[PDB]
Amino acid sequence: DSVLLSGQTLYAGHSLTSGSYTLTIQNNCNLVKYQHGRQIWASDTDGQGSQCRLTLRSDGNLIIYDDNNMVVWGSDCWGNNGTYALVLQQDGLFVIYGPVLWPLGLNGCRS
Amino acid sequence: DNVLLSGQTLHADHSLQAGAYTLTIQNKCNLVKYQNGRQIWASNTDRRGSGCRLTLLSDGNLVIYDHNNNDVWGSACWGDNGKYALVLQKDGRFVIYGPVLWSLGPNGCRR
Ligand SMILES: *[C@@H]1O[C@H](CO)[C@@H](O)[C@H](O)[C@H]1NC(C)=O
Repeated sequence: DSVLLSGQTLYAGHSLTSGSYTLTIQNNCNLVKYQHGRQIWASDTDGQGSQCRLTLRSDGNLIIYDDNNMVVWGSDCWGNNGTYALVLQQDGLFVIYGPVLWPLGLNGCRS
Repeated sequence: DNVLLSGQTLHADHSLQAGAYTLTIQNKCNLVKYQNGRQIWASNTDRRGSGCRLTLLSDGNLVIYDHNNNDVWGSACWGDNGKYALVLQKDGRFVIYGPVLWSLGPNGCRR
């Protein structure tokens, strides 16, 4: 998977993946984007807790919780409440896409 | 294989696949969602054109295109012009996610 949607959660060892890119929330709590083995970016939250998980809020906010359910890191970017999608793309960027726009219910459109 | 960012395309008979759902833009123009192979939904635009393709517009709109770029079908829902992501989910819903909310780097947080 290359998508994490609001309410879902990646636990330690878990990662999104896309082609050569891999975004992993590590055992040591560091959220790290790789390209084939090589590291490219991280929240630098290594050893900042263990048993950390990466979950995506209902308001689109990307957050890292730790052992004691404390926000270790976040993106601190949130919008209206609904569902979001964090997608690790084929260009290697990880984007978090705004609230749901069209299948609102059956066939509903937030205007 | 289950995402389609805005500006991207699903060519004729190409499909998105998630878990057990396959959403295919058929060559003769009908977008069909299967579950394990049995059809369960469809845009009902079979025959409305040929060499058809599905594309996500930069304003979140989803439209099926003819090989002569006629707009056969469309989600008919558009929000701010930006970048969106359509993701077919493991539950069968294929959703369009509002404009981009967050991303690493300098501005990367429409708030
Ligand atoms: C954002 O809020 C409500 C309650 O605050 C919650 O039930 C819902 O899951 C949320 N988003 C949507 C539209 O599902």
